[PDB]
Amino acid sequence: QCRQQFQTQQRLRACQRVIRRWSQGPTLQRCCQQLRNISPQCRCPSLRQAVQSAQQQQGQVGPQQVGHMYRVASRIPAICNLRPMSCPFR
Ligand SMILES: [Cl-]
Ligand SMILES: [Cl-]
Repeated sequence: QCRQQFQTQQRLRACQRVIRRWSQGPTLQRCCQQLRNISPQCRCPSLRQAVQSAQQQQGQVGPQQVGHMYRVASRIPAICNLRPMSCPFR
């Protein structure tokens, strides 16, 4: 279950940091390894959880900035060369 994989791979904490990095405040390689270790069909679910989790170390996050964080997270599979390359986050 994707929820379990997310917890096991360190809550994708390095990806949380990439997501905030590019959301108005070697990490990417650790992010891609954490995410690689999640099964393909669970990567977008788990990046969704990473976005949620990343807002917690963030202060105030307005909804525009939140949407930005999902936009960042949706490019991370493709950046990492991991299927499914993009997440719709519908
Ligand atoms: Cl931002
Ligand atoms: Cl690297």
